[PDB]
Amino acid sequence: DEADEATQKQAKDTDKSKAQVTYSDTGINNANELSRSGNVDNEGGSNQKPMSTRIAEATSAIVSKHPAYQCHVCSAVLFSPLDLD
Amino acid sequence: VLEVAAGRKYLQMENYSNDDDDPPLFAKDLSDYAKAFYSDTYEVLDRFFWTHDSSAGVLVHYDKPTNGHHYLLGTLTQMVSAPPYIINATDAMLLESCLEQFSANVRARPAQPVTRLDQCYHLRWGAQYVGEDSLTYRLGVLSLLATNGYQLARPIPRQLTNRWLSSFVSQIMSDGVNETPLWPQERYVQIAYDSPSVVDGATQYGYVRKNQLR
Amino acid sequence: ARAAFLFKTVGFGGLQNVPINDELSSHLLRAGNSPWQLTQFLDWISLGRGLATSALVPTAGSRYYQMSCLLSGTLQIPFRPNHRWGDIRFLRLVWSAPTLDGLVVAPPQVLAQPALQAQADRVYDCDDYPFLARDPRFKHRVYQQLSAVTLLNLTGFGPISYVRVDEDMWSGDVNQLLMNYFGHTFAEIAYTLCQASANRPWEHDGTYARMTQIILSLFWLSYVGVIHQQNTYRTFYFQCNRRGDAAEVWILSCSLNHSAQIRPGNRSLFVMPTSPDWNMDVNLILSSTLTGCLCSGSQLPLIDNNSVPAVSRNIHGWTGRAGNQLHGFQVRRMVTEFCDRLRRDGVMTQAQQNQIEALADQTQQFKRDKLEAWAREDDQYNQANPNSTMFRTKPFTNAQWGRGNTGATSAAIAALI
Amino acid sequence: NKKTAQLLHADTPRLVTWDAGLCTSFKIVPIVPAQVPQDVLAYTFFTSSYAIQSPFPEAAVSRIVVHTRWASNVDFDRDSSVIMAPPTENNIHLFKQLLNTETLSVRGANPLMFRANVLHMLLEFVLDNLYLNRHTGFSQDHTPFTEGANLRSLPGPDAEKWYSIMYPTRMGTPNVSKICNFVASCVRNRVGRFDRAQMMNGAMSEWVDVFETSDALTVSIRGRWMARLARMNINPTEIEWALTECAQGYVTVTSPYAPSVNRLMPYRISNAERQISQIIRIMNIGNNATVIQPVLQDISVLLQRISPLQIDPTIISNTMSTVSESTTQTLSPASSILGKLRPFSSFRVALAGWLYNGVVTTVIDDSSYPKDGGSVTSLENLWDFFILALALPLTTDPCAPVKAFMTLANMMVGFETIPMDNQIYTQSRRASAFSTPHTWPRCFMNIQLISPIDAPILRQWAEIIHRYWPNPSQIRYGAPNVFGSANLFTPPEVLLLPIDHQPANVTTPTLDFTNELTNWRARVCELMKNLVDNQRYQPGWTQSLVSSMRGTLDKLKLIKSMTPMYLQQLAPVELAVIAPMLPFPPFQVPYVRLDRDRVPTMVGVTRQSRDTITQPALSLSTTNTTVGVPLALDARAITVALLSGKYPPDLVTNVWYADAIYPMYADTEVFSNLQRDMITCEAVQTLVTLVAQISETQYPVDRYLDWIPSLRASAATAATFAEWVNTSMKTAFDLSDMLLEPLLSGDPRMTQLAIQYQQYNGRTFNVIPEMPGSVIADCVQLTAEVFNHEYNLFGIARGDIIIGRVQSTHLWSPLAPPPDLVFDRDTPGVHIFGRDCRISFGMNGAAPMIRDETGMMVPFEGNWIFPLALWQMNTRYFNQQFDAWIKTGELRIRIEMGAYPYMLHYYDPRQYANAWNLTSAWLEEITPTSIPSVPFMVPISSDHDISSAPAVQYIISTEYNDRSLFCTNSSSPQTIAGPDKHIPVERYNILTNPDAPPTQIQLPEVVDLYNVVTRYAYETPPITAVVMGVP
Ligand SMILES: [Zn+2]
Repeated sequence: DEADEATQKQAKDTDKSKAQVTYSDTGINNANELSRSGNVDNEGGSNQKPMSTRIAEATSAIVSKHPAYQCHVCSAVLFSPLDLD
Repeated sequence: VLEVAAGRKYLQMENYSNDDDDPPLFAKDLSDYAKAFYSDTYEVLDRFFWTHDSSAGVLVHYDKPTNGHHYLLGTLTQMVSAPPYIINATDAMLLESCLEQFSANVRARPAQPVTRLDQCYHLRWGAQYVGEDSLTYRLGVLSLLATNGYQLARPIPRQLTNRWLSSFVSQIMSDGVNETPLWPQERYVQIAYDSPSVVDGATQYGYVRKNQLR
Repeated sequence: ARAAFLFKTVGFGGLQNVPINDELSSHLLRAGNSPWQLTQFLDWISLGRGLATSALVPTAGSRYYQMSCLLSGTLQIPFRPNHRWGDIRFLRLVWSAPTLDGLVVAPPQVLAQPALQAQADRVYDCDDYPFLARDPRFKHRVYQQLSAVTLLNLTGFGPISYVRVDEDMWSGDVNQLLMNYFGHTFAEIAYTLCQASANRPWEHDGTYARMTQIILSLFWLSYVGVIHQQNTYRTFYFQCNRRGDAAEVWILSCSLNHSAQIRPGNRSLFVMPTSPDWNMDVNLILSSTLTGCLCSGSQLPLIDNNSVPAVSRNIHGWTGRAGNQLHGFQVRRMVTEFCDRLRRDGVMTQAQQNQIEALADQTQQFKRDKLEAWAREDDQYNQANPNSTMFRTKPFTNAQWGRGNTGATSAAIAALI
Repeated sequence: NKKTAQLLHADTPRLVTWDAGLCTSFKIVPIVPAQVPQDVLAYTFFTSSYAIQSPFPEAAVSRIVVHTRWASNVDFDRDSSVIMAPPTENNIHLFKQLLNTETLSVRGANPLMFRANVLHMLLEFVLDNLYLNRHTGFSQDHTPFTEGANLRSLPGPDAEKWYSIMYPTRMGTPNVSKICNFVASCVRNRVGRFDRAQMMNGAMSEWVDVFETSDALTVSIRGRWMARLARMNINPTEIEWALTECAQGYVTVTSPYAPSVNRLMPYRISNAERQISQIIRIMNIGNNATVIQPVLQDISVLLQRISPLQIDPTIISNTMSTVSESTTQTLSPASSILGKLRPFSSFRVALAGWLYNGVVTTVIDDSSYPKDGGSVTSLENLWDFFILALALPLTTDPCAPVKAFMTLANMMVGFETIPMDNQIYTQSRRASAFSTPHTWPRCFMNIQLISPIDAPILRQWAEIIHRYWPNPSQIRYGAPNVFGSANLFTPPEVLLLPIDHQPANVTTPTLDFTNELTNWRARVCELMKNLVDNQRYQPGWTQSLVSSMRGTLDKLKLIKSMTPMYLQQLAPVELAVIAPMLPFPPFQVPYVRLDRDRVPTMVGVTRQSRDTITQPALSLSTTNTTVGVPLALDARAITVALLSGKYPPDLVTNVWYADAIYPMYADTEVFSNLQRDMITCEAVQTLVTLVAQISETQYPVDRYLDWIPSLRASAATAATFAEWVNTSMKTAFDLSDMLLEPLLSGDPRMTQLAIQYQQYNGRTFNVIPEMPGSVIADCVQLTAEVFNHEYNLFGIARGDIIIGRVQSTHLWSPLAPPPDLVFDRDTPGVHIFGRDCRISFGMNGAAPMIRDETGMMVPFEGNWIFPLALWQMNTRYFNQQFDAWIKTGELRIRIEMGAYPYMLHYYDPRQYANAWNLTSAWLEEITPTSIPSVPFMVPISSDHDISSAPAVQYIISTEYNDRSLFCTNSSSPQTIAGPDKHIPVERYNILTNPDAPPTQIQLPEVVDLYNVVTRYAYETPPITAVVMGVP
């Protein structure tokens, strides 16, 4: 998807409906290519349920309750004596 | 592997008439009677036939392969020249060669060289289509005998004729049993311990001399 | 390029008959009816992802053995000089057809007559049996197994494996294929190679034939610690997160950090575990099994008669007069050889080693108590049922448990590079 | 047509399935609530009073129960669950679901059907658990209950509950409660994630091993299931190669080269498996033409779409418009031939037929031969001959040659005569009748019998047939490293052809007459031309008609048709390139030319055996059902094809095919089919293995349920059983078509698969396939082996029962009675009762007496032994005569049952309780067809001194059967009165014994309820997704 996005913007940058240079549908078979997505966490798990939500549910089972001008240096020209200093 | 078409060996003339006294042509006078498969090593030819029909029978000349190592696959054409039989290229080729050796075995002189020591074609692959009662089988026996040095008690004319072949085949197919100790094996060529032949000493592959076979 | 197809049946552990009875056979043929159990074995064993056990088959190494016995028995029927296949039984079993496609219960008239009196340590040549000699493919598929058998029956020890190193093997196609296995376990890989082998038997210097050989080396070179994430073989190396554990799991992986320089040339040797605890190590077994598939089409170097028992010497295609020697080793000890080595390269701490060794100890302790105990159970049975004597697992002796050559072969392997 | 469809596209089984829930099939349930609040332990003692979530039930009594996937959360429901209810409710309905169609009572079930039922039950127990354990995700523990372990998260809301049933070692241990005690004694470190395979930074873990609740059994099942699939896995490159090899180069696809993320793509199966299904395949079609025809038509089209050859009849008409002739003539060779040709379907079909001559033999339709036979005096008939001569050789009919011969012989009658064989197959018999070898006339094989003087033409025609009939050949196809090989009688990769194939060396064709079939046309014409110029035939035609006839024949000979060329150079390839994609792979039998000795005369398949024959190879010859049918084609059409073939102007084979084939290789239907075959075979073996448990087969096999009774099974009960096994399989794999139906014919007790064909000379060829394994089968037999121990957990009790009065205050479990109360056949002074048993009434005060088994007559008192059946066959009479003595008298009977379903009734120990009413009903409701669950009255265990009171019992068991019991007063500190049972440590070995390896199980003697589970996360992409083609 990111590839398509790119090649598609490539088009808009060159004011054409079809991009001449493309980052997708190249002769190359990049079938194994991976992109970072918000689908996985840092422990190789699925973010199907947010880390915070897991942590919550996980602790919720362990709970208990109570019982019942001019510049000769660089040659730049100025206009104010103050602009000079 | 290189598939090379086997060309005609005999070219029939006009006078030919399948006469008793006409010479047998062992089907080698027709279109395609066999297909040859050349390579520079048997291990490969063998593996080649893993994926290739061999029902017709595959012959091999382990002695001096007429042009390099190769296997011969018989076609489905046939020889009718010798009645009342109908021989298949494979059977035919076997037959012609077999007789050729049986002949050489007699004119064998120690100082006189011959083209090949063993002229018999040996059946290497496709024996599962041939029964213990088929000509194709008995020919294997005869071929073996001939290789090992047996001689026909019968006189073999210098020039063959259909009537003769017809007769011979007729004997081969009559009742009786194999009185010798030789039986056909695809595996390799068996050479009796006390056999005169010396092929095993002139080739590096194909023959095996059994010490306990006398 | 192999030309001689011989195999060796198993020998009796001092018994009067092949160490297997009806109760045991019925158990093997439970779901499959063929004696060529490779497939059916690979299922039970379960990707060696946990200790596999049963009532009649307590360990993988047990089923491997039993499988061997069944073949050693039944096969003696069609291999009799006359080559008859369905005229006699072997414990109520008879062959389904000349093409040895399966075993079934004997017809009444055959159960009525006596069984075949199998013998021990026999060596046969496939090409002696017509049906095997006439259909090469059939032969090659089956030999793959008879070999794995032979590789277990040559000595009273564990399954032999063949380790080779040779940069010339690495070709284009090989490189292309190998990369796919990145991430799979040794088992997971072996499993497929086996199947692919059975369908289309490998050639002499074939693509599969080579890669499989390469995998084996990669495994072993890593099992010993010569290669690792910081010193790879062309970036490849097998990883194990829990070395020592009862059920090890090795993963083929990558690393660009370094690639050890390899000496040109071709080098190879044979290895084999000598300690009884192999009956519980799926990798050590599959490793043999694979070198087994290798044998169908390739002729390995001969094995020096002096390394094997009398009975199995001068076996035309296997043991010879001046061959290579077998390098044995104790499983436990190797573990240390493994650690020591890594620690010397500076990738493992002393603390880590201790932590491993410790476990590795606990593991052996377990595996032994069990094996010995089951062993006893067996004798206990054999005394009570003298007509159906057997062995759920290949017999071993107190001596087998020692080190002996473990270190010697540990370096032998390390020398392949 | 139901079959027809299944050949072209069979429902593909649903192999890959995932489970994100717990891998367990047993659940602990509360039977009798906890004793809280109470008069002794203040409520402030029990954990439950603080809302603490416990790993196990907090109750006076808890038992284990079977309930497949009660915790599972899957993607696909295999709708084959096994759900039991707490032992305090009736479960009878699970053991009467099969052969109890004759069982009247609803509360009852027929015992002789028990084994059958139990068996099928186990089968579903397996089927319903065939999933892959999916990996979800974790979260580090933010509390100190565990040392920062990673706890796995289940999906779905209302999840916080699981985290406590999941990990018991996580609970706190403040109490001295039976529960805390257990927990407290477990190793701390074995919880949460255990190990993982992280390969890509920022991707999922390939798999993870983890500790958590589960059951060793179902874990093992799933373990081997994954094991079996793992073997079928293939990778992109293997597929690249495979496909590439099949296409013969015309199509090129690609696989990537780089680190993947592990993909599970099960497709590789053993050749064996392919052959076995190819036989089943053949089976259900043999003899029924209308099933195979549509298959050919399909391939017919496929060809038309890919072949560059086009038939254009105008070719014949053009060359014919230049034939020289006179207008004053009566006949027109030119015209007549056109009107006879009436210038396709039949052509393309005939080719397809070459691939299945195993079951289908194409033949020229009778309608294509002259009605009366024809006469060489009829120009019309001469063209008729022509048409036939040109077509015959394209049919698979092994008798074509003889027909091509006779076809002319029939017209020559009276003109030229030959020596036929006998008086029936005479020289005038319709040529189309010589359909079998036994008919080939002597003179046809021994040409010499045909007089070169009295029958010159006829002879020459024969010499031609002999020397010029096409020579069969072959071509290699397919790629078995991935697809295995369906070939049966031929070698793998071999595809036979009834024609000589000489590959073309160029890509830019040009008319070529150096073809096998081109000569054939030539010869045929030359013959005709000779028949005309025959000194004794030519005088009957006007000198002009001859010239015309000749001219025409020449134009036919020299016609510029491409067909013959195409047939020799391209056709063979096209076929080879298609073969691998067909749903129903080729099935051939050698094409022999004129070697009649080798003509196929029969092909048959077996799927059963005979009497006492157990070896396939022996019963094959006499238990096969012949297969095959003829399909007729139109000679007319076929010829027109051979006469007007034409290639596109600027054709370039190497390009053309590259376009034409590409799309065909974007149809992965092939791969799908493999998976089907895979199942078809699992189904078969699963049948034999189960069937062999209720009946006697020819296969070696385990046996563990022999103690559960079962009726004497007839070939009928056998089939009925099979039918269920069948259904369940389809249901679990979501199949709607056939499977096992082909084999179900009549009796399945001797199923076996094999096929054979036979030559004319009588030589036969057998093919017995090697049965590959079966995971399904092995798994059933596994759970069966476990059932043999954990039987109580499945609601089944083992042994017998003893109906007798036993009153006391004691508190033992009737399911674990005290020894001295039970007696058996070998106990002293016990009376056994057999068949001849009868009863002689009492008189004048005397006592009545029943007859012994040895012929002794005893009074109604003492200890008797009755085999259940005996009572069933006399319920009324017995209940009437004995009940009274059992209740208040001194009679005690032991009914022999073997196995039986049981139901529990708990009671308060401090109050009187008499179980008669319960057992009275049982006895009274026994029938020669049914029995209701045996009822037991057991006491409620207590955790504090309690008074005592009498209790009258009548039924107890013969051996322990209280294994179903998990724990008593689980939340109290100790059980003081009644059966006391602490949490079964044996079941939590990995946790209770520190010296045990994490990966150790205890099957088949004990099912651990907490093990190490391996959860995968492999991807299952569609082939088209990783293997890409290059258009
Ligand atoms: Zn400035």
